[PDB]
Amino acid sequence: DAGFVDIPKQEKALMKAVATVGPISVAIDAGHESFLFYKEGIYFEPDCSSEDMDHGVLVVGYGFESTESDNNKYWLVKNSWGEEWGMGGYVKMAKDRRNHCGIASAASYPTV
Amino acid sequence: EAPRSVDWREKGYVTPVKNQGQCGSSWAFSATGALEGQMFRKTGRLISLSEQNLVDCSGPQGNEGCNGGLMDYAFQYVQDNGGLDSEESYPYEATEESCKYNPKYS
Repeated sequence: DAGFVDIPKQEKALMKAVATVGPISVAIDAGHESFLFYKEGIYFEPDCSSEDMDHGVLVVGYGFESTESDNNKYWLVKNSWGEEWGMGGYVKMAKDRRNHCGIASAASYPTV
Repeated sequence: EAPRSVDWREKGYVTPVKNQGQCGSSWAFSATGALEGQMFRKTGRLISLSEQNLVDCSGPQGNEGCNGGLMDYAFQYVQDNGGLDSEESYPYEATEESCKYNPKYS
């Protein structure tokens, strides 16, 4: 009756929700030039906050780069800055690296 | 166990990438993307929904148009409103305008 389900603040809970529900809304800290000028690859910003998120985006999946030897998992994220930003408008956000950029801190989806 | 890889775009749940322009409305694009996915999950129909309907009309639920908002406040508006218009019927203007569903004063 609130119209949505809140996911606990944990990347494993987020992974289970993405796998069982579909795309999930999340918020991230997008306040770094590395993200403003992002073009490709797994995005990892050492100075990202897991508490101060300022930009809503959409997790549409997750996966891993098998040719990278460690730190190789990512969230598939759809952004809203057009297709010219990132990978056709998408970014691979580091996954299972201590809730990088707060991706699991404010995750939810609507009930329909 | 959860699969090792998931990509809902391959299953038809995700519309093309949009551009919020000069407006602090990412909360509305995040919320329409999650709603487009759950309406495809429910009905098998993928329809681009209106971020402008959220920017203009969800002030009662706590959002602030181009000055920021929260996806959960947009989801409360959808439940209060009984749905959300399509992008084609209520297109994006990248500025907060009047809610046509507000009678206002007469």
